[PDB]
Amino acid sequence: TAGRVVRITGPVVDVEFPRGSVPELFNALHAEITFGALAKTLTLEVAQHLGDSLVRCISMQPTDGLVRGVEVTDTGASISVPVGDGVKGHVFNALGDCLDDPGYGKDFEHWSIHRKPPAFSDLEPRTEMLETGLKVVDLLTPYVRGGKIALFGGAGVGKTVLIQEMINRIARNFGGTSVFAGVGERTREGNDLWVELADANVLKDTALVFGQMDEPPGTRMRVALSALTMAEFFRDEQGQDVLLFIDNIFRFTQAGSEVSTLLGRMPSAVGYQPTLADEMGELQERITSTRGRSITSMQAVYVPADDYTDPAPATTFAHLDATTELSRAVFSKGIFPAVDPLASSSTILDPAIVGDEHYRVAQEVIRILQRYKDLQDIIAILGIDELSEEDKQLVNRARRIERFLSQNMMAAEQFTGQPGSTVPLKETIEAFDKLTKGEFDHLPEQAFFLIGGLDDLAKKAESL
Amino acid sequence: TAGRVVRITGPVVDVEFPRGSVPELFNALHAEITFGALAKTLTLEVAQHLGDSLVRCISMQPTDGLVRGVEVTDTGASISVPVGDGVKGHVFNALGDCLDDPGYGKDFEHWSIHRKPPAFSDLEPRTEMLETGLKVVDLLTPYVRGGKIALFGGAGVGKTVLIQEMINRIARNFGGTSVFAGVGERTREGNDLWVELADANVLKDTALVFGQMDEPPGTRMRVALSALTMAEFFRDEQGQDVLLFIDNIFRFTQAGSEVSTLLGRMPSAVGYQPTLADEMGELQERITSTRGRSITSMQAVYVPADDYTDPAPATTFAHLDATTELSRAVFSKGIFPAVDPLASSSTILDPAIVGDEHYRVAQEVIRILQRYKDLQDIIAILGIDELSEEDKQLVNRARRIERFLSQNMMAAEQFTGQPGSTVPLKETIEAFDKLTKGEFDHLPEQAFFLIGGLDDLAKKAESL
Amino acid sequence: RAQASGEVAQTLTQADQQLSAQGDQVRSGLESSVDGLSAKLASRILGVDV
Amino acid sequence: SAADIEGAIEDYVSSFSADTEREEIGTVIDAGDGIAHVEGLPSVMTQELLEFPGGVLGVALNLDEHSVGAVILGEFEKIEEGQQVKRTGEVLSVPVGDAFLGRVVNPLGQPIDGQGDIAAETRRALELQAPSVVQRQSVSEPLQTGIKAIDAMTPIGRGQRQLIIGDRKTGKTAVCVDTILNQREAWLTGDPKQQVRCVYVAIGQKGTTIASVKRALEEGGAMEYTTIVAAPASDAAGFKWLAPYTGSAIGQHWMYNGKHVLIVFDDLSKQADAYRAISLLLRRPPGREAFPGDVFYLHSRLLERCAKLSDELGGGSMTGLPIIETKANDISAFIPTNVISITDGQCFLESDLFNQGVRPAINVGVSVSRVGGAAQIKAMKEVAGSLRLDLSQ
Amino acid sequence: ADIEGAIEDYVSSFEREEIGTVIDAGDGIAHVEGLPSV
Amino acid sequence: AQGAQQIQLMRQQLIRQLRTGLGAEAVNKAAEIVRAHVADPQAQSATVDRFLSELEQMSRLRAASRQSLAALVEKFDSVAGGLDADGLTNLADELASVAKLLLSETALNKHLAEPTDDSAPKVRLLERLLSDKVSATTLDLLRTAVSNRWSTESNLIDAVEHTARLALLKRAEIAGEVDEVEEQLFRFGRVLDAEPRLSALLSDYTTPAEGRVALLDKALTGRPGVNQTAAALLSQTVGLLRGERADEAVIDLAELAVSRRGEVVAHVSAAAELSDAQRTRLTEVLSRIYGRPVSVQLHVDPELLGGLSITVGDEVIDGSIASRLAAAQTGLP
Ligand SMILES: Nc1ncnc2c1ncn2[C@@H]1O[C@H](COP(=O)(O)OP(=O)(O)OP(=O)(O)O)[C@@H](O)[C@H]1O
Ligand SMILES: Nc1ncnc2c1ncn2[C@@H]1O[C@H](COP(=O)(O)OP(=O)(O)OP(=O)(O)O)[C@@H](O)[C@H]1O
Ligand SMILES: [Mg+2]
Ligand SMILES: [Mg+2]
Repeated sequence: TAGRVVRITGPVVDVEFPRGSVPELFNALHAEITFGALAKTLTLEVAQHLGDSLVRCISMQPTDGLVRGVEVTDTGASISVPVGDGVKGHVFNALGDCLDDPGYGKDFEHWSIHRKPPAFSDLEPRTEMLETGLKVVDLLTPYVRGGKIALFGGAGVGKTVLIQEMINRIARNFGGTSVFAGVGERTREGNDLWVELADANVLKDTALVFGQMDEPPGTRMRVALSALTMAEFFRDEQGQDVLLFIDNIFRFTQAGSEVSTLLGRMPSAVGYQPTLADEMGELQERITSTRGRSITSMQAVYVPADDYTDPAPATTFAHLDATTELSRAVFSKGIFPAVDPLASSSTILDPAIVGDEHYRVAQEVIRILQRYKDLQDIIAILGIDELSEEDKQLVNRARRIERFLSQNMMAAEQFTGQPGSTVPLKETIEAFDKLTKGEFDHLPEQAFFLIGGLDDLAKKAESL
Repeated sequence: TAGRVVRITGPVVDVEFPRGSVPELFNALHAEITFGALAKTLTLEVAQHLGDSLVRCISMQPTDGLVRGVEVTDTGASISVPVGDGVKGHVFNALGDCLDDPGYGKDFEHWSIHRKPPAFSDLEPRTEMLETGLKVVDLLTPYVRGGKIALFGGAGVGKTVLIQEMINRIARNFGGTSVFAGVGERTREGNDLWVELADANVLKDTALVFGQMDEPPGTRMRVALSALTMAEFFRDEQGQDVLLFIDNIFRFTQAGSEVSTLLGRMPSAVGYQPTLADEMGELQERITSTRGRSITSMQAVYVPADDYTDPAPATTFAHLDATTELSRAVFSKGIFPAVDPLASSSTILDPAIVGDEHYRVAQEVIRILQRYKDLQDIIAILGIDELSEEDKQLVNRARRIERFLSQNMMAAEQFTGQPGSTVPLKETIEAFDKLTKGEFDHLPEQAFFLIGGLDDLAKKAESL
Repeated sequence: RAQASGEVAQTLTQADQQLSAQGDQVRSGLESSVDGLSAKLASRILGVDV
Repeated sequence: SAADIEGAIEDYVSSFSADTEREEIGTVIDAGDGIAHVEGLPSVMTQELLEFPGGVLGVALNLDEHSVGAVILGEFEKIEEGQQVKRTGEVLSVPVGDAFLGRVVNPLGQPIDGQGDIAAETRRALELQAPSVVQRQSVSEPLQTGIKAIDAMTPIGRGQRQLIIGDRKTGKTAVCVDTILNQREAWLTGDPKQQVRCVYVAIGQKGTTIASVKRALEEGGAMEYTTIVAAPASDAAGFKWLAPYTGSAIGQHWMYNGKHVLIVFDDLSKQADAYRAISLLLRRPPGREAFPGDVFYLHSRLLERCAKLSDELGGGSMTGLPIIETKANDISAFIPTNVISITDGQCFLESDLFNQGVRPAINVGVSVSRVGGAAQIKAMKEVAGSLRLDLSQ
Repeated sequence: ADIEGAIEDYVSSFEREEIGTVIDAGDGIAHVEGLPSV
Repeated sequence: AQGAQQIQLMRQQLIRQLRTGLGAEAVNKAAEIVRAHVADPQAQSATVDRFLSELEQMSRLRAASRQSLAALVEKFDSVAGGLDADGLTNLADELASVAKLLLSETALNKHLAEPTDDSAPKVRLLERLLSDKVSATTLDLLRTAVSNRWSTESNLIDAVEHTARLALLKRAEIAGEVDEVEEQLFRFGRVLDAEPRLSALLSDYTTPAEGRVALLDKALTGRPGVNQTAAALLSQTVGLLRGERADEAVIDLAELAVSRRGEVVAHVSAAAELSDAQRTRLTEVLSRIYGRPVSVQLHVDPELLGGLSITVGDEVIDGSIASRLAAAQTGLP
């Protein structure tokens, strides 16, 4: 008993089976493309049952070369990926086939990439800060150990640079296991990450899964799940502290959109699939961390059209503990790494967790920046000289704070030439407290740009 | 044998033929309307093959009165228009039937309105400047002889008046022939142009093809091709230099949109036909001038709702050697020809073509006007008083430059009664060099309205 | 540069004239074979001697 | 001059053959606007080339139970119902080889410059997979554009994908043609490791503009090593959709033989429009802005094939300079942001800066090159390490 | 004539238990043929 | 250097122009030569025999409808195995009548073709409507057809029409006219392929089918030479076209007639009527290539320039001399 390709439309293939052998949903089917230049075994994932023993499947590899009526065999189980300590130090694709060493994981334990999230009874909120060394993140968007973190960004605002920096800061000294999931990102950045991890000897603790944007929608949908399955194995079957980097999670939903109309679904607002929220919720809730079992997840979320009101970013915002929101407006002002200090937020930025000093300093910084943002309209036309003396002082402090939130990051060395720098949390709090009280109003603002710390501030002030 | 009308949907008619007699695309078919005052032989143009031996066709005369099952006879050839020297001095509709003398041209040579564009090997870029006598055109948007010129503008900004001005400045003394193609402008304007050209004795050198607004969409989308076939014959068979005035190529795109809606093709971004770019390319790559034989073309382009981001203006922008974007903002100020100096551009405004001095003066004028545009919000709120002295001087001479770009067009005499001027290119360059150097910044702003020249500028300065 | 362009134009025109004349010459040579070439092609399409 | 005039005909006649074989032929049942539905062809592959009788080619996009929805690649005026459609037996593919240097070709690879046929070395499928993560190496060899702003603030390296994005008449094609022209000094070296070959893909451009670009390249000597894959605006939506892929295939052939290529796509915005037209004519329901859901894929599938191959694969590279036309200076639109996220940098040419006298008109703040210093020589990196951020500030 | 009456009788014919069958299933929705009294 | 390259390009342009002219002249002369050669009858027969020597060395129903139609034809075999000529004629006529009823009463068909599992209500409806009007065998066939589920309502009409055709086909087979019916159906197939206007007139199912069958009788099936079984088949098909074109319907009916006997029709185009020797050679070689007995339908097409071409299903073997001439002409470098 085997199927037969009836209708092919881009990445969506309809397959007819005998009435008694219709495969279940999310099963993996294998067709064959025999044309020499594109010959391959084509993995289809059953996405719908549409009656008369016809199923509709989303192809993982490109369907170019597929012929109507070609036999389609049923695996009887969903797409499965290798799991274990073996997958560490290796690169896989969405399907679980190894890239840097073909035929490597063919005999490891295999888990289906589809599973229900942990029971609500097993969820425990995380309230432990994760010190990054970045001033803006540590002060206004403090990350959570075991929680979920996001880098929201428009197109080309430095999401990949900042997530590579985050790998450099969190994963180097991490005693656990890392999993990086390239979900429709740029392949060049993936290769740079791979070589960087190999050079720093972090590769042996990291398993990479790539579904880069050259791949069709099916892989861009299932690569996130494939990497998350390794993350879940490490969380559950080994109790290891896990890091789970994903870049870019939006490519997941976007991929579903590309096949959304071919699957027969009426499009929702802004052309997205109606199941946007449900699919993203399943994937995101699989990433949570149960009690006594930690997955520190960090997801780069692309914001289409630089519009934070777009359905995908808006739906993703509810799934995150900390959200570093990168904006093109800040990036245009040279303030690398592009963080909007006002839009970004964190659930542990409460006085009961980060402390009274930290909370006061962060919230005064936010107050100053919001007031400066409101004043920008007045200054651009009426001029600063017509502002209040208090408002003028606040504007100077706000410019200095905006420029001090910039940092010379390790991953950005090839953007600035200068080497990276790390600012301890206490030093960040002290420096921004002083800035907010005006203890550095005498220094030129350019002295605060890309320095990373008070010693660097003094050195650059001397240089000016 | 003949066919039968099977469906009628506005100006679109589906006709069923026997198996072996299905007409080719773009063939002309003749149906009959026999009801009283609407009786007529109805010309259909095959637009699609629907299968089952049906062809879906575009009616050139309104279908009102057509009956299902009426016999349709295919002529075996596409719609053909008369061509020859005898075509000049006479008025034609899209179908080639003369209006000045109804029986005229039936014995001439007939050319299909549909033909392949000139081969790529026959094309070469034109770079000779066509001096018109208008200051803004000769300075900031030099027109190209043998090239493609466009005049964009919303409703009531001066497209047709500038078209008449250019007919008066270019076509009046032109050695070769001229073709004016109405493509959906007023019949009143067509009659006005006919009488003006007869009065100016330019009619004998020009052929007029109209197909105006009241015509159905098929006529309004094939009249451009009919006039263009006439111009192509003059270009190729007679070796003449040809002017080709089109008012309005937007109405060709809009007729295409209406037909596409009726043909059942899914709509594009803003309701336009999905084949918008394809249709416009088919039309406008024929207007190009091959190597040894020039066809100057000047087109009015209606931008709907003053929206220059509309798909039709945006599509046509890529096809034009020189653009003159008339703006509502400039028109409301009374600065005729209402050209927006910053949005308008020409391909031959290159120092290697127009010279160092002309290029330098044009770029200085554009710099001044762009800086004036940048200061626009500040000027709106607080006025020139709050500007810096450099910016204050720049704004003064920017206002004077903008008003000096206005000219008393010879076609405007019918409105303001003032006779029209013509400023030679050297005088325009000198005058604008002096303006940008501030040599006239002591004269009142009013001296520069609609004056057209330096001597006239001095005379009006004396008057004030 | 103008002198170089002028001499290039001169040599281009001279070469054009020479090549046109030489092609007019080789036309007779081509016509000398046209018949045998056509016969061979006809035989090839038929699969047997023409 | 030579006996080749008769020798070539003699060789063709002697070697000519039309041995019969089973053709597996279908019949057109519906045609119009560049789309044709073909009944039959049971064994047609997806994206297969179908031969219509007039020598016209189409690509089998849709494969339904009833018919095959193909996009006519060329003149569709000669396609009519009942017409007889042969399958080519080869997935969508184009000829490739060194013979394409100095030639202007259709997206199908057949020439349109009026010169002779192109002696293609072989045929490359347009949809071959891009180099994987383990097949690339970091972008480290600069590609000198000759423009101070780009080579200083937004350096372009070999293997990089730099987006030139901006409104009408902001200097985009000027930047790309200057980049192509600046490679003549490298071409004259005769060293494949230094030579940079170029492929200028013209999409939806009027023929006279492509002729102007070709004349600019000839007057600069760049047509000795530059190919033009021209899909003029007159050509149907199929060619405007296929031209970037044909250019990418021609470039990839050299890329995989250890040679460095530079690909200009002028404009990818006009490819998106053509793909929208094709998808709507095929009656795929559209997404946002009436574009197909696959419009992102369209570009990624293309741009991601520009890569710096590893030494094990020959060390070749392909640099992409996609060009995007923004409407009303809105870099935040759909297709602009898609390409910005697919590429390794931007050169946002603004009309405001262009008028202010800043030529090439790079908005320093928005523009960026994510390769950065790695795509600069050490002298330039030392002299201009912080130049872009300094100018933004 | 009798066509309408027989059709109505058949329609009316459509305490036994009612069990339907899933014919379509995709994206959280399942179409169930049968179950006339649902 | 640019000028040197320009003159080199001019030289190559002249060389290519000379080659193009020479090749065009040579190909035109070769076309004249081959046209002259093909004119000889013996030469044309030689070309055909050479092509045969070259050869010598070489549905629209989804799963539910497919299975249900297979079961219906199986039961039709089981029931009509013991039928008679008059009984088969009555079965065909009543199946055509109920097909007409279902086509005209769209609501009745829609209710009858309900895919639900409970077949008993549908059988009861079929009884109440039609039991007193028809014979037992046709009623049993229709009851089984309605009992099985169909992917679409139209599939029920398709199946009853298919069984109606099979009734007449078995009638012909019992009478021994299996070859005559096939060939003579092909005769009308070709006749309706010509005079295409007529094919449209028959295809009109909006007008009452009585007029269509009357037209067919007046034009085609009223002549004495028409086989009775094939005339009944043509009348039955024209009375149930339902949008299918008459010419296509008749050729498909002939295809069904040959398929019911295991053979597959091959359409062969030649410049002139092929002789018996090459005809039998062609049949044998085509059977060898397709692994199935074949029936060749010849078509006289002098435009082929003396070659031979074959089409079987979706496959075409093009040996026409005109095709080779076109390939040579378009193959010029
Ligand atoms: N140069 C001018 N001098 C004086 N008045 C002018 C001038 N140009 C335009 N106008 C005024 O604007 C009116 C409209 O001009 P015109 O007929 O050229 O409009 P248009 O831009 O072609 O618009 P439409 O879309 O209605 O065709 C003219 O009748 C006159 O009132
Ligand atoms: N760096 C420069 N210095 C001076 N002039 C320039 C420069 N770059 C471009 N230009 C000129 O500015 C205009 C821009 O033309 P260009 O072909 O570069 O624009 P584009 O982005 O391709 O526009 P289009 O949308 O019309 O295709 C032309 O006049 C060009 O000659
Ligand atoms: Mg007007
Ligand atoms: Mg350009």
